Amino acid sequence: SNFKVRDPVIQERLDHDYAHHPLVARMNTLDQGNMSQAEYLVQKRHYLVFLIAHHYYEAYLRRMGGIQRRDHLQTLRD
Amino acid sequence: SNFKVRDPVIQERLDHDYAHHPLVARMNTLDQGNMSQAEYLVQKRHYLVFLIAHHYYEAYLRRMGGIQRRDHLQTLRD
Amino acid sequence: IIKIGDQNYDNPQNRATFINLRGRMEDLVNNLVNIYQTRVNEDHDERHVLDVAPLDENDYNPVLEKLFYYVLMPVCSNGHMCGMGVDYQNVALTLTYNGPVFADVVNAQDDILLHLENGTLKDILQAGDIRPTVDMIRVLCTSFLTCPFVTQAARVITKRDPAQSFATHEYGKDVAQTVLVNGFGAFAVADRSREAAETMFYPVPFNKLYADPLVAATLHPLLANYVTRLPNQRNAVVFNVPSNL
Amino acid sequence: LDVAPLDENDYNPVLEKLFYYVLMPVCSNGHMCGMGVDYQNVALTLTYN
Amino acid sequence: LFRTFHQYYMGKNVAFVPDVAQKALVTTEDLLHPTSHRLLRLEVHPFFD
Amino acid sequence: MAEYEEWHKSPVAAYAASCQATPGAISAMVSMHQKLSAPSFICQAKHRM
Amino acid sequence: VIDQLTIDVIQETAFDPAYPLFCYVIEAMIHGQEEKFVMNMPLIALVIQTYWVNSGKLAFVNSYHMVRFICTHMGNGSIPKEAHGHYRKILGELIALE
Amino acid sequence: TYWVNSGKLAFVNSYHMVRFICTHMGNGSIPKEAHGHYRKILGELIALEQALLKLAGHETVGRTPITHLVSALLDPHLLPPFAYHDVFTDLMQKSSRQP
Repeated sequence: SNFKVRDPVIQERLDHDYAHHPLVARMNTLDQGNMSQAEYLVQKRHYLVFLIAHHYYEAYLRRMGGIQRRDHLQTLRD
Repeated sequence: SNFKVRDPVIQERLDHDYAHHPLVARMNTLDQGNMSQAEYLVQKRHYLVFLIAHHYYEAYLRRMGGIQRRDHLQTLRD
Repeated sequence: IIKIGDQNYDNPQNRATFINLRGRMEDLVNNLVNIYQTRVNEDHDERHVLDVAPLDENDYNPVLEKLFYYVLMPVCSNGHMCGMGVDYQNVALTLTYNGPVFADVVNAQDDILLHLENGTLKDILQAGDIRPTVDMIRVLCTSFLTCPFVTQAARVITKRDPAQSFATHEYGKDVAQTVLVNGFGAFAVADRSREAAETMFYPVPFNKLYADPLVAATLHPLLANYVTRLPNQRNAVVFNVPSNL
Repeated sequence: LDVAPLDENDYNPVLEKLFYYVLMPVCSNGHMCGMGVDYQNVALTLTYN
Repeated sequence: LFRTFHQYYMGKNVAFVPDVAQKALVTTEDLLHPTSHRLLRLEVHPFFD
Repeated sequence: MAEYEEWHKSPVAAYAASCQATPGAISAMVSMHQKLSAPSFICQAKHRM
Repeated sequence: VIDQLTIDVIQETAFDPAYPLFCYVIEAMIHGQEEKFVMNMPLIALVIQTYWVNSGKLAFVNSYHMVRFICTHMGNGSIPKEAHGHYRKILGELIALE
Repeated sequence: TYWVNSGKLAFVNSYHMVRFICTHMGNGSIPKEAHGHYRKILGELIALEQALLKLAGHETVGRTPITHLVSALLDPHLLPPFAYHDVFTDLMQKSSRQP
């Protein structure tokens, strides 16, 4: 541990607890390669970090698109 | 009383008033030995102090175990 | 002479061969999986390329940036300032891998400690005792896309002003400076959450206004053992800088 | 001698010395005592009721 | 940098003091007192060091 | 206690009873714990104590 | 532009034995950017508002790329008014010094 | 209950109660008016030793620095008169003077 930051204390195996999730199927799409089984679950966990961050920012641009003219003024007619 | 702290004023005989308690059966498990009858009720009272403190701390670790993932997220489905 | 490690950096035509740019988050929605490819595959002990944002010649000026660091902060803090390095891909392993952030059943306009488990984020959010909402941490997840690598030290060797170009040896015409890229300066971390800072940050003393012993003795338990073995280095003046810095 | 072990993170010999020998007897004008406790009497008051 | 941080402070046992860092703690008179040569010999020039 | 054998003799407690509450009196107790020795005096003769 | 009471606020943040570690987590994620600071302005306006009330000190005093972006880009009543005056008197001083 | 009813604050007596109220419990679970008085204690008592290290020299004599000699506030042979964590094994291993 002389060349690394100490690992955090977080409960393991988020996949078996919830999903029911489409991006967990994307987690299986990452190939193992020459990595061992224990090292694969580390890098599969890191790849989940990238998928969640890409997901919420794509939802964020839809949120900050702003209110539009035509659909709002039509609902004001009623 | 020159070598001891003065005794507190507390009502006697907690066993006959409530129990109905499993640790009071544990109080009888302590053997009398060479102690007299009046001195046994003193040391039987001291042993009840140790049983209650051990009981509530064991319940305390179950309390500070923290909320878990799998059981909580399953109840959020409904 | 910008010394990024071993290879020098002479001319601005070599800019793409030593300095990687990362612009706006909005403009990089195409190249965004390409960024994560270099977070695992490439060796970050011999990368020799630093990461910065592209500069804006109309936004900032250096003098307003320079007076904040050399003047106002060492005086108002009596010189209690240490340089800090960040392991960024170990930071976002806390925030995203949460359980309330991941699952989409939990309400977005909800408090965090109603749903969070025993981990680091229960205790990092015990330090400030802040109650953000779920979306607030969810946007902090989104910073991991354009997030930089391990904080690198680039040393800047310039020639002196032509008033002062007289020295004995040949290197005495040049005076140097270290610029800690993609790190930040920081005060003493609270002792109640030293274990969390040990699992997120590491100190780099790199400048005489920012190499302070009694701040760095919080950030890593080896340097806390370095002070108690010999008490000669409890002062900011005397304190030993690594000669590799 | 029943004493909890020393962690070198939490231990500050200089600070406790400044508190006990300097700042306390001034602010108390030298009105302080050493306090003894019978610990097994403390639980019998707090718990047994 | 955490590798360069850790190679230098690992087994260090004796700490050095430079020439210039042991002049910035001295008062205005002890540098002129004749018990000190090396603190006084290396102040040859005003502009230089 | 044997009051002839400690670093805190009788007249420290005699000063501690008649202290003032002024923050200057905090500075008196800190400057009191100079050790009256020979290589202590070098540290005060430099700074003109 | 700096009065003595503002230094009495800045210096106590330096000698804070219970400084929030969470604003290092933000400043690592922000790392001084224009667009990235806009995305988290409903968060750091709460952290300051939960640190100016729990104690008299104010946070995010580490780097120039967090002090400057608070003053010039809010101009609002998100931060308490008593706290936001200290931030203007810092950048009132630096522009005066140049 | 004690800072609101009377104008005085408790737990002044031992150090370990004073220290832990500053580091832990940054909340408003105890009021902000009384919280400053605790922080002025440790905020100054850390500043007391900084002046002590300015008289104490940069230089040493042997293995023992001069800092261990000049003031009894720095001298580790003086012990704080209440021992909750074991100091006795620290002074035996470190010192060259026999305990």
